[PDB]
Amino acid sequence: FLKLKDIVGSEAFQDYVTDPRGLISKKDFQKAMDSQKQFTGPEIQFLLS
Amino acid sequence: QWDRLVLNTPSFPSNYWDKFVKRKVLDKHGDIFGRERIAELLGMDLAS
Repeated sequence: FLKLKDIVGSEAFQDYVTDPRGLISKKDFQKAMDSQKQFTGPEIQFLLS
Repeated sequence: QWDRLVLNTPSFPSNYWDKFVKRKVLDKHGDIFGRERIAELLGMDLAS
């Protein structure tokens, strides 16, 4: 929960972010986490939850 | 600012002997900032 703050601050994940409101979809979030590679699959599922 | 000109040139490491500089940079910073972005910055083509 510190690395997630860092990642949301990061611009690479904001590239996956597309909605003008700034809210991202579940699939886009999953893809952005996978691209960053900081989190493994189970972790990604947890932060999605 | 001037060095920005040489990043994507094919022969950037002409005098310095380390010929794997671009590959090392790509492997080091590809994940966080994007392999495609790094390759575009350094003028290298992974498909090629």
